[PDB]
Amino acid sequence: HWGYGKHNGPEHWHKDFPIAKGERQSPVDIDTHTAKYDPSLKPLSVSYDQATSLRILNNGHAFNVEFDDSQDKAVLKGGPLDGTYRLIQFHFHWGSLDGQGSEHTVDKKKYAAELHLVHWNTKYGDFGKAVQQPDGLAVLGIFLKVGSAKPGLQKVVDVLDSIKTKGKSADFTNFDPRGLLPESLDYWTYPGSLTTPPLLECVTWIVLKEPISVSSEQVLKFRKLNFNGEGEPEELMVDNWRPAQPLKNRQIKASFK
Ligand SMILES: Cc1cccc([N+](=O)[O-])c1
Ligand SMILES: [Zn+2]
Repeated sequence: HWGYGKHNGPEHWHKDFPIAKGERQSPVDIDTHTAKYDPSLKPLSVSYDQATSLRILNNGHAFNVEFDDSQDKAVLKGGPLDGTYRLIQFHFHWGSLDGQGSEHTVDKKKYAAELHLVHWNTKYGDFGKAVQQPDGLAVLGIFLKVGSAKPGLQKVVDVLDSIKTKGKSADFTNFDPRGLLPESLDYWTYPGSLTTPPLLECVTWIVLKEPISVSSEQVLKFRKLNFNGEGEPEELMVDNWRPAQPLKNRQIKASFK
């Protein structure tokens, strides 16, 4: 099945998921010179004070930190969005080296990693229904650069030993995702897709301009994870990013001057 090897990586996904060659695929390169400032965009409203993290899972593709999405406890609103979007999970994509790992790029620059906070539109009732709608999801994307440690990331890093292989989970309560945000909420936005199969074209992307800094040590621990299951040949979970896709007939809008 699909993955990030030579034989099963991004360049193969279209055979099982033909929407991979669609009109609104993600990620994309953000050309900062052609993204136009849209004064009609609102500030983003990130309301995570009541967020309830539950569990962390190695799904064989990344690790997901999962939230209780049975009520409006951690929600994204404003920005480009109409209505209310509930946080369901976050996860990262990262590289084998610090010079690649992000999905989105900025003027062709690749960051060491990218965080995706996934939210679904409450008007559709559940996640599964939301992903069938063009405005079903809002994903907040945050770039990671290697420098100073991110204190708020360390709780995630330190549990990764317990979910080394595919299918492992661990309790992961009381984690505050506010500690993963940069100072500024300036953003770019465009319509796109999930970046993993099934690649559904259901996402309003909100990509923050300001990266967070993580330490080398932190990212090294991501790279100790495994794609494989327990007692299978070890294959390090690295380079779990889809490259930039054609922009096609889209515009990327900037919230800032
Ligand atoms: C399959 C799946 C589920 C949730 C989120 C994404 N995504 O952001 O690409 C993909
Ligand atoms: Zn992602």
